[PDB]
Amino acid sequence: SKVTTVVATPGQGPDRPQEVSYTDTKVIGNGSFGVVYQAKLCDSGELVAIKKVLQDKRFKNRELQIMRKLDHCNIVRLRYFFYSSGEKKDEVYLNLVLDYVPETVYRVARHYSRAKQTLPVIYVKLYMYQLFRSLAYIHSFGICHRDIKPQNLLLDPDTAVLKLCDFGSAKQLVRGEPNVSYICSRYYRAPELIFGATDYTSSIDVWSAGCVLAELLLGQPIFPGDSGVDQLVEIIKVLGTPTREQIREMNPNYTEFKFPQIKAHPWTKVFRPRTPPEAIALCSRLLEYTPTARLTPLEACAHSFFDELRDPNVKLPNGRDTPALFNFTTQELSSNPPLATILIPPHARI
Amino acid sequence: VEPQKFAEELIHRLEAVQ
Ligand SMILES: CC(C)NC1=N/C(=C\c2ccc3c(c2)OCO3)C(=O)N1C
Repeated sequence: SKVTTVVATPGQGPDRPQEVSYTDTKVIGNGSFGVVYQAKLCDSGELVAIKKVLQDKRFKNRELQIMRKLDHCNIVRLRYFFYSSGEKKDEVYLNLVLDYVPETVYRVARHYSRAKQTLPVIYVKLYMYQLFRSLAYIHSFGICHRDIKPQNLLLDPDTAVLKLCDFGSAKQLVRGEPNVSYICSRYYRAPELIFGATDYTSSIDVWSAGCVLAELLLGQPIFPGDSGVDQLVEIIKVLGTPTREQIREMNPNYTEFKFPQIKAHPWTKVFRPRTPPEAIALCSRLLEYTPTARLTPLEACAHSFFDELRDPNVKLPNGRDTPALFNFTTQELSSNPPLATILIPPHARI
Repeated sequence: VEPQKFAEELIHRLEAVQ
């Protein structure tokens, strides 16, 4: 093959650009955002993913500035970054060198779906836990991902480690400042987002995680629909018609419309009878009309549904040990520090 | 008149699944 060399800037470093060489360049992803390459470093021989996007250069890249602030085991790490050309000459391309992660949660869940099987609860516990852990991290910086979906949840089948990716729709939410409501991926949109609310918080990610948890248990998306109304009908068909104050919490502009009152469908009749009650309990406190009523990511990690993960004798179905789930930092626990009593087992701290 | 139009479509859909 051929070896390419560029002067790339360390993402989490003190801004000291260095030489970086790589080979085995091939495309593993194409989209309207740009192109994603796979590559092997000439130095360590490690595989990386290269997200190549366009840049207006007149203004700073929001995705880059967020990634440079992130260092977490459950968020894909920014190795380096550099600028180059590509298709459509006379423009500057931004290259994000990221940790290469083989699979995604979606593709894995899709396997059991077409195999007519059910994703084992232990994986539902593992994947969801690491997700909230990632959510708890970025929320402490006031950074909202806004595009939480199974496709953006990368997996390493061997170590069973989850790494959140695609911060292209991410934004640091400032209190009392307007926000785009046409954000987020459908099926996983919060009800306030569908109502056009621009005063939404980071709890929209919690709603999305709730959709993911439900989809993993159900084998299919819980709120399908092309349009916003379509999705909202599906939500109402489960949670029931939202009350006036619940509507106020989401978007006050829809407070006085008198929608037909539909009875809520029991959570137990929603999932298969094989479903553990704890999973159902976690889901009900996740999918709430009122944003403030929804659990915080850090609070979700301490749910009883994840008690099996805090067992000393827990093991992966392939024999290997579970990933680091208890290495919480202080910034990570900034939301609610007394939760460490539950989140960190006695056999972990000692 | 965005919320007015949106609400009507929703009410219409909800009256049908009632
Ligand atoms: C699914 C693709 C084409 N979209 C995508 N990949 C991204 C990053 C990535 C990160 C690690 C990877 C990887 C891709 O492919 C394998 O490992 C990203 O931000 N977007 C929007």
